[PDB]
Amino acid sequence: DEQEALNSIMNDLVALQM
Amino acid sequence: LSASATELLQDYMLTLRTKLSSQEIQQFAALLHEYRNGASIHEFCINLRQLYGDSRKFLLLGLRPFIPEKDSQHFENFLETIGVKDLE
Repeated sequence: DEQEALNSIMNDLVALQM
Repeated sequence: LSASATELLQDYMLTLRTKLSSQEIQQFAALLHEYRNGASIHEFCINLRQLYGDSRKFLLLGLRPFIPEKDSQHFENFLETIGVKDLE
């Protein structure tokens, strides 16, 4: 789940710019 | 997304992996997701401050380029206010 949380973080960081 | 932004993203994820505990990762993921889904920058800053306190300065500084244009000023004011740039 930690890896999923990391993926979520990266995805959200990208999404904030898009 | 530029090459430099890509590099910054990689660096940030690596720093997260290196520094944060599973709990911290979960909490940050949660609050960041809330902010991503439309929660105010104010609540984002409150949650960040509750998570890190005076610590993890690098991770706070690293978020700055990721903050949407309309919320950037609030975030800079937040960083300046809580003293991220003040070592002593």
